[PDB]
Amino acid sequence: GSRAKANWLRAFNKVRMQLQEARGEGEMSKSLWFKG
Amino acid sequence: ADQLTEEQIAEFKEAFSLFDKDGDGTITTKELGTVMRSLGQNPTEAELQDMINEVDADGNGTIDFPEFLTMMARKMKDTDSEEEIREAFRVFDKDGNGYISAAELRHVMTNLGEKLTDEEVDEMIREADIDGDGQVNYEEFVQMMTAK
Ligand SMILES: [Ca+2]
Ligand SMILES: [Ca+2]
Ligand SMILES: [Ca+2]
Ligand SMILES: [Ca+2]
Repeated sequence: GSRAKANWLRAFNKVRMQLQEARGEGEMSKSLWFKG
Repeated sequence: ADQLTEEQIAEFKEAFSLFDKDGDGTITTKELGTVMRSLGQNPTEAELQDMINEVDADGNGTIDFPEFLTMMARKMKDTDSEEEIREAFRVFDKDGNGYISAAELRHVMTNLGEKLTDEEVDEMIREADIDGDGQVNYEEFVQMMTAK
């Protein structure tokens, strides 16, 4: 068995490494208001 | 933990009481409509709900005191995680929500090697499924990689 252990590990871990890719990007969600 | 200065927050509280007319402890785009309109800016209702739901954490379409203050503090390094786990959920299910299903998880499996079926996903969800719903919520994911 243990099919989920290694696969699932790489799963939540697959996005964990992917989260860094989103970091360091310009975000305009703040829009106006935040400028103050 | 990277807390603002009492003077910075206190000043916002006074501006909140004067700026906020709804009488609630949160900020609503309607109030933005009236202020931006007063300064010569009258955006459409669509931009109002958009600009407001994106500036507040969670995106309920309104910016609470902590949500707006946290966004202002975001400029300075707050935590290493920086809510990066949210991005993991956003990729697990393009859908635009924070819940991972057996199929979506299989999608992340696709990112690595191993090919899985409904059995392998139900098992992987069985481990994180503390709620017993056959699906993995946000706290369950962090229970796996974070295990706090
Ligand atoms: Ca309000
Ligand atoms: Ca909000
Ligand atoms: Ca989903
Ligand atoms: Ca669950």
